[PDB]
Amino acid sequence: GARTWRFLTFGLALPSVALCTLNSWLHSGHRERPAFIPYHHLRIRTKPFSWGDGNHTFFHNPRVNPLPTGYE
Amino acid sequence: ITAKPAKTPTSPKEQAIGLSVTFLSFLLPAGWVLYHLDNY
Amino acid sequence: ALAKPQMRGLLARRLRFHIVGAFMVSLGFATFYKFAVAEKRKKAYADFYRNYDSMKDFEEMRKAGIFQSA
Amino acid sequence: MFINRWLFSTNHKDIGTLYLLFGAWAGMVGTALSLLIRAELGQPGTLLGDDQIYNVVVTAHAFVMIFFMVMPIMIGGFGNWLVPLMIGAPDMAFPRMNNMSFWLLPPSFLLLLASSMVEAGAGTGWTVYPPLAGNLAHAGASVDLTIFSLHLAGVSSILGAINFITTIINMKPPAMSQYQTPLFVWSVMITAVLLLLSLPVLAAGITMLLTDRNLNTTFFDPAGGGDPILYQHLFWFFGHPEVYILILPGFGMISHIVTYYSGKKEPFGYMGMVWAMMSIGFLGFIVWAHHMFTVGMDVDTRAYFTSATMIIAIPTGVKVFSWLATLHGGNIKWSPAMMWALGFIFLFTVGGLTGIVLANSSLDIVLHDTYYVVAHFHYVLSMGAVFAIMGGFVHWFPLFSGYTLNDTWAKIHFAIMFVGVNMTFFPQHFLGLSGMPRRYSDYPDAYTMWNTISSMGSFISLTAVMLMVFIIWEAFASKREVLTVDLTTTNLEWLNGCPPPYHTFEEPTYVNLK
Amino acid sequence: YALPSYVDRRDYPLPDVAHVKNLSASQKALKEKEKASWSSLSIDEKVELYRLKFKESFAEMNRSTNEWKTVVGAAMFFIGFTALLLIWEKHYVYGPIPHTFEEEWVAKQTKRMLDMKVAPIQGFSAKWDYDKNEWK
Amino acid sequence: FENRVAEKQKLFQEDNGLPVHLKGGATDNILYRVTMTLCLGGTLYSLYCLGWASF
Amino acid sequence: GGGVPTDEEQATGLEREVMLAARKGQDPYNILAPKATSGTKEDPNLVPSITNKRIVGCICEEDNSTVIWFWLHKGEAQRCPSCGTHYKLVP
Amino acid sequence: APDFHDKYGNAVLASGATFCVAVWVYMATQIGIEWNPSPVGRVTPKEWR
Amino acid sequence: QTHAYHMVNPSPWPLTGALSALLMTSGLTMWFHFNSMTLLMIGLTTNMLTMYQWWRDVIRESTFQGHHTPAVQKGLRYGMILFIISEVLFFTGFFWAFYHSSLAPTPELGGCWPPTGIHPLNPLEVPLLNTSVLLASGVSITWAHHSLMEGDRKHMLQALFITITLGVYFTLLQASEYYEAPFTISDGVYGSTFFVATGFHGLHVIIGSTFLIVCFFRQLKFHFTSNHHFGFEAAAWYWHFVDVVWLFLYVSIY
Amino acid sequence: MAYPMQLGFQDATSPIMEELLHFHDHTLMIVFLISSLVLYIISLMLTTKLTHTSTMDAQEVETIWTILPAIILILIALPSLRILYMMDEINNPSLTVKTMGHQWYWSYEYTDYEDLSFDSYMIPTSELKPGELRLLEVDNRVVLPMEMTIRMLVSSEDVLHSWAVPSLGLKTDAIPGRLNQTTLMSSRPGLYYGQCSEICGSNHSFMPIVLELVPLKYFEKWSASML
Amino acid sequence: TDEEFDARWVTYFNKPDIDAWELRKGMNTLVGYDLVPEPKIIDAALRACRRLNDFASAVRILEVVKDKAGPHKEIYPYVIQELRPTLNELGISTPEELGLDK
Amino acid sequence: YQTAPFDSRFPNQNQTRNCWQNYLDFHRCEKAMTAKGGDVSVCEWYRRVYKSLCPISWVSTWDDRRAEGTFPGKI
Amino acid sequence: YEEGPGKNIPFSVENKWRLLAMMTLFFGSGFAAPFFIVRHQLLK
Ligand code: HEA
Ligand SMILES: CCCCCC/C=C\CCCCCCCCCC(=O)O[C@H](COC(=O)CCCCCCCCCCCCCCC)COP(=O)(O)OC[C@@H](O)CO
Ligand SMILES: CCCCCCCCCCOCCO[C@H]1O[C@H](CO)[C@@H](O)[C@H](O)[C@@H]1O
Ligand SMILES: CCCCCCCCCCOCCO[C@H]1O[C@H](CO)[C@@H](O)[C@H](O)[C@@H]1O
Ligand code: CUA
Ligand SMILES: [Cu+2]
Ligand code: NA
Ligand SMILES: [Zn+2]
Repeated sequence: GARTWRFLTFGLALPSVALCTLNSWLHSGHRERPAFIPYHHLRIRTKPFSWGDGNHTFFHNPRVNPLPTGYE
Repeated sequence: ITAKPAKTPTSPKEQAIGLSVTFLSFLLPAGWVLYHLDNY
Repeated sequence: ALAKPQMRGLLARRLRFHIVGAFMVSLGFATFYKFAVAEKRKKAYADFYRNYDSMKDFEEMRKAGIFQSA
Repeated sequence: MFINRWLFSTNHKDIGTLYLLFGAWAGMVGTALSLLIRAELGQPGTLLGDDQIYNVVVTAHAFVMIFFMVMPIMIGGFGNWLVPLMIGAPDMAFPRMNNMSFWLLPPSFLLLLASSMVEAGAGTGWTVYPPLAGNLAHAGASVDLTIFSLHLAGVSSILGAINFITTIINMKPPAMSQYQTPLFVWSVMITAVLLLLSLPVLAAGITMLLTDRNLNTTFFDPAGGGDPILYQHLFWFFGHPEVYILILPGFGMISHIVTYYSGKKEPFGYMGMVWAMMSIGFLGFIVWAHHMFTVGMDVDTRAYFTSATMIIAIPTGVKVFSWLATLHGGNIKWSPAMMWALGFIFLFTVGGLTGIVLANSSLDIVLHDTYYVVAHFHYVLSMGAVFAIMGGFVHWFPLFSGYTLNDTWAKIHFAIMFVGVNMTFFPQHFLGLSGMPRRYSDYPDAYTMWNTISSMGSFISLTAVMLMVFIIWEAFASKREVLTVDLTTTNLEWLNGCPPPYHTFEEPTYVNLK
Repeated sequence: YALPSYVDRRDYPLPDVAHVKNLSASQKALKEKEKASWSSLSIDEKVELYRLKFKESFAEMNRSTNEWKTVVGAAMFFIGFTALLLIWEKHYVYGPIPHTFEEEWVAKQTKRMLDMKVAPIQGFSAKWDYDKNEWK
Repeated sequence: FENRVAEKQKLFQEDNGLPVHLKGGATDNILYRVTMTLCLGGTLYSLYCLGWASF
Repeated sequence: GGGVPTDEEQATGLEREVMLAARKGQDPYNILAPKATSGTKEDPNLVPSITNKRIVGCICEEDNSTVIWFWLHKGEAQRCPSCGTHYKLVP
Repeated sequence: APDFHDKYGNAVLASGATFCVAVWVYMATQIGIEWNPSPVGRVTPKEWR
Repeated sequence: QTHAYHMVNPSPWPLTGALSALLMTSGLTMWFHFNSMTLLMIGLTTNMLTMYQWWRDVIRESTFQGHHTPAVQKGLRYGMILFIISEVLFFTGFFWAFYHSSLAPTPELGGCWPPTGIHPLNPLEVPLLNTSVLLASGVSITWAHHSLMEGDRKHMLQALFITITLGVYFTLLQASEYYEAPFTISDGVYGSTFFVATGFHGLHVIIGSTFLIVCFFRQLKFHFTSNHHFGFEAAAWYWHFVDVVWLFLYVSIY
Repeated sequence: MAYPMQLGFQDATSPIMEELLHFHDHTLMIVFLISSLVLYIISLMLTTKLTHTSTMDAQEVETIWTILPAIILILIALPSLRILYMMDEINNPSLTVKTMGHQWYWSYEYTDYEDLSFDSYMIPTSELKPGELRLLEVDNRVVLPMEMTIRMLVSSEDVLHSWAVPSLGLKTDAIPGRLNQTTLMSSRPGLYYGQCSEICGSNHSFMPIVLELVPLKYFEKWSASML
Repeated sequence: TDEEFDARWVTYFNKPDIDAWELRKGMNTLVGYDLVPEPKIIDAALRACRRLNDFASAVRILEVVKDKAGPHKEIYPYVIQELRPTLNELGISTPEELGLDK
Repeated sequence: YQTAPFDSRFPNQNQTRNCWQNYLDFHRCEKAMTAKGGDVSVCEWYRRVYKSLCPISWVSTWDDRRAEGTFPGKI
Repeated sequence: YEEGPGKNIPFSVENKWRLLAMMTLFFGSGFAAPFFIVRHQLLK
């Protein structure tokens, strides 16, 4: 019944999510910016994006996403 | 299938008109275009 | 007095005979193709190549001017 | 009242009617495109002076005939009109959603027409393979408009498939099992299953093409580690089931037509006809790569696909032999619809058998991308589907309209079309065997005679289409109202009169469970 | 449309209702007479009984017709009309074909095709006699 | 919150001939008009953009 | 705790009609297949209707795939044209 | 009572057949269609080099 | 009528829906090629309006007018299952794309998977949290279902709130993971298959969360009975579908 | 090449195309077997005043109607698969040549020893020499040694093309980023023509392939002179 | 057997109070079979027509015997010969005798 | 050396990986031989095989990328 | 709603000449559209 699933929700499910949350929001910080190498299979531009200046991905993050010519 | 007589019989003359108008509705616009391809 | 003819199973009887006929004709028609087309083809290839001389064939094509390379 | 009835419909008959009208209109567009293809090829040299346009025309021909003529006529038109009647249901399960399946098609068609109006159109083939259909070789809006057209048609048919499956499983009389529904009802259910599974895979592939074109993905671009061949698998995973979707409802209508005009109360071997359609539906998902025997596939894969593809002849042969066995012992009525059905049986068989020729991957090396393939599918698909459509249309016109056609004029129409389609397409086998590529605007001079004849045949079929329009006018012009229809005891769709009232089976049928 | 109705069908010889539903004076008298010996009915009365029950006889319903002539002939006229469209197409739509179809080009091209031995096993050069320098 | 389902049942079953999409009353008609007007006017605009892009 | 209405409390319109009729072992909206009688002249299948005719389908023998359809009219019992079993309309 | 086909059948058949053959033959032969038939047994080869 | 099926009142929503599709698609085209979002915004707006009124009308027809007889309800069951099946096959295509690329990495990639220069996300970091989040939400919605069937208003609302909160948590987490990722959609086929597959999945989480929210508000307004609540069952089926797709993505694409 | 009014295949140039000719004959005979059986049976069904409209027993035909077609398919599939695997059996070629598709012409590379390569364009109709073939001739032909197993590798630098030579039984798609192999062996000298067989845009009709097959010594002479 | 099928059908038509529905159902069913019914079935059918005071259906029954024979032109003459005593005794004229074959 | 022999690792119509592997092997072989004062000339076999099989533009692009430091293969 | 022959259709068949005009506009617009597209494109 409902009591079983409530038990599972408060005993197993939400505690699991709390532990994963603690572990992610402790083992976050920010890590090393990968070195840039202008590999031809990455940073593909066959047509300009339909937003911004055309050269920035939609969730572009200056910290870790280089442009075809390198980090900003 | 059986049917009642036509409520509004279509005589041979009327069919020839129907048929002619039908055929010209396909043939005149397309022919206009094909005849004038060079022009385009 | 007229004698009693067969009255039952006339459609079935026509089918039993004509199905055999159908298979005979269709096999005949297909075997005609094999004879007139496939066997003629086999023969025409074997005869063409039996004493075919590729160099001689080449020299004639050369003499006629067909090649860029010779 | 007009808007309420024809724009806001929730009525399976009126929706059926809408689909038939749209499908007939689309067929005029598709025939015009076909005539343009055949006029370009009717003599050696260039007519259009523009092969990009030729390619645009070929591509649109195909999409129009497939997505806007055959599918809406067979599933939207005959499906909506007949299925509910044939199981005594008061309408479809989702009669409002049914209306959106209809109304998605004019805008879909508008997107396609837009694609050819902007830039230089989508000259890609109906296959829309990258990289030709990508953003360097087809820069601009045309291909995107084509993709969107297909999304909308896709959604239309997916929702339609949901509606038909639900209706057919859930809305029969409670005593009627699924094996007591007519074959056309089966054929529609099976087609619906195939649409439900196959169109989302197409939607995935064309969405990937969209993102490669506009969001800098590289699913199909080697530079990114992508592969043009992936697009081909996803397209043909849909595309094979699609060719069965195009013929299955025609199989259904053919069973009904052959049965009726043979004077029989039932088709021969009902269970085998059901088994055969289910078998074809299933096998239709495991054969797609016979569309790819020249792309450089592994030998065991070519062997598998050759073998699996040929297996489809078995259940298909069961249907052909069962139609003949329905004819067997019949009081044969040589009505115009019976002529369409007999023509179907013969022309479909010829196209089926050239399919078996192509299934052989070794020979397909030499026939692929030639006119032999074009001949194959114009027999099985073009003529087969079209003959079934014509058959069904003649046969059921009196039910849908309440008026009779002129049977002699309908027979004349059949005869002209039969000459036309054979003259157009039979010589294309020779063109193919002898090496003439498909998708060509002109050809080496050797191929002139067969192209000339083929183009001449195209005009005969034009004449038949023009006559068909006249024949429908004459029926509506003369108004011969239906009186008696025979064999209603095994053709439920007729039993409510011609035309049936807006609402049928308000009171459902009474059927005992003994 | 929901009522039992009449058909002439050779595998349904006795249909659900009679051909003539409402009977005149004498027709009812005739039905009464039918209840006594049929030897006492005339030939004309037996036919009249027949025609109250049935519309067409077997021979009538099975008759052959001339419809095939109208269908074949009309189809042929339409096919002929098509050729008028094609003449109109050839005159007013098509321009000239390429120069490679000129008789002299074809003659040279044919020689060159024989010189390269195009289709020498069956198809083309096979049909040319190279010894006698003529077609076989 | 309280259960007012009975009131909505009486409203939507009122024998007034209205189709379900207008039966809530005046604000149904408004939302319907805004919807249809955007749809049709948007469709006009899309045909305008087509004409523009066609040249 | 409670707070969730029951069908008995809140089901309305046709859903409610069907629920209440099923309680009483009646099927006014034809959800169930009617059970055959012997189907003779003396024990005809009784076919309810709200008008003066209704379509019958007769499955003459179990596992026939063909169903035989016909209009049943108010008045004398009629027979399936295939198997002869009898049916009588009760409007 | 004679029908459409009893009255007009042979005329339709005869003149339709006649029209069809005449117009097609004329199209095939009188308006400059190049059918490009086989040269076999028809064309005399000619020096090309 | 003496059958149990639903003859639906003539409706404008199919037409507005179909026109909304025309406007979204021509809108996207205008956006991609002609640099303008107006048409697209109009289409999105008309689509939302159509969806709202259409589903509003379904609630009117069922809760308020009583048209969902068991036969009608049984039909909707089939319709939702079939709809889910079509969505599964849609996703199948993206899984096929992923395996195609990854099992036969081309020379441009370095002939290896992951490609040279790609630093994949670590599946035991936020993606494990995402996994716990959706699994837990499958547990909470099952509690909500059982509370409903048992007649328990409060606990249904608690369970359903928790479920929704979890779907929203997944969505915020995935948005942050998108922002933080050192590779982009433009980073070849690695980016393409990753972002498009997870992206569609994220779209489906948003859709299913929205559906659960509608159920939440209908439950607040007492629409559901302890025996008749198909809109809730459908939202739960869709949500389990969303969970299962994530699980496949988690195992496969990470 | 093809010739006017031709009905079937171009004459075989390679053993593999000869196989395909024989297998096509074998399969078309079966096509004709089947189609003639159906036409005969249809007209049989349609030509009798005798009737039987009551229910017919369908189970009696179950076996022949599936077994005999199954046997006919086997009779197609056996030689089909033998040829498939024979074609595939180990190629030990003496020479490798590459061709790259372009919009709209083919390039060729012979790089076993020297770095030989060139482009091959269709001769425009206005530039054909007398008796030369419209839309078939090219400026630079693919010169190859006769009577030798040749590996042809095929790719593209832009869109899909497909490299076909009917008379040698060849058709291999030209896919950018992929190197597809086929093997080619000519029994005879001569000129053998093909045409691009994947729709590649506005000039798909106009980028043919011409093989020129000659003795090894003339191939080596030409090779050296094309450096 | 053939014999058992025949005797069921004879017995069917012989029902003294056979009604009109039953006569039509009998004949319409019978002509669906691959067979021209035996004289003694037709005999029994004709006499039902008599009991039912239905002369026209007696004539139609003879037409359908002819029809079912197809191109086998010896079966009708023969069945007529075998029916003559019944035809004479009941005053049933043939289709040919009525001009109903033209 | 005439041409590249049949290689059972690459038995299929798709020969992409055969070209790739032999280009990689040429450069790996030269590295391993030059590191250890071995005979570099031994690597010539791989150069002959890749030169036979690889399209010139593939060889050229890969060479450009090695010079650029953007060649994605491991050497 | 109207019921019966000529009444279950969104077009009128009251007058056969006005029907003829409507059918001709209908089918002829569909048939003509490609030829005008081709014209359109060549004129670019
Ligand atoms: C109605 C549509 C339809 C149908 C039903 C089919 C049916 C089949 N088709 Fe076809 N085909 C297409 C439409 C369809 N085709 C289209 C549109 C294309 C190409 C699209 C493109 O490239 O644009 C295509 C392409 C296509 C190809 C690819 C060719 C190439 O591009 O190189 C192949 C290859 O195997 C194929 C085979 C088959 C087979 C084996 C059947 C089988 O199902 C046929 C089975 C039927 C019979 C065999 C006849 C009846 C049977 C008997 C009388 C029994 C006895 C027979 C035997 C024992 C043999 N078809
Ligand atoms: C940030 C911006 C967010 C925007 C995202 C917007 C996108 C989508 C919206 C989400 C979906 C909302 C669905 C609401 C449906 C409400 C109506 C409903 O639930 O209707 C129910 C029937 O179910 C039914 O129709 C079942 C109807 C099922 C609908 C299926 C919904 C899924 C469709 C999603 C579309 C997918 C798009 C795919 C893209 C690839 C009514 O029956 P009951 O519930 O039994 O009630 C009756 C009882 O009261 C009697 O006692
Ligand atoms: C069928 C319907 C599909 C709907 C797709 C809707 C897509 C909505 C796109 C909106 O994107 C706008 C651009 O936003 C991008 O660029 C902006 C700068 O120009 C940034 O500020 C944003 O953060 C984002 O990177
Ligand atoms: C479940 C899958 C996840 C999808 C969640 C989508 C909802 C999040 C939308 C917000 O996204 C915007 C990205 O915006 C970030 O980067 C953009 C580009 O540099 C900037 O313009 C913005 O200012 C912001 O810094
Ligand atoms: Cu290159 Cu087609
Ligand atoms: Cu296929
Ligand atoms: Na041309
Ligand atoms: Zn019965």
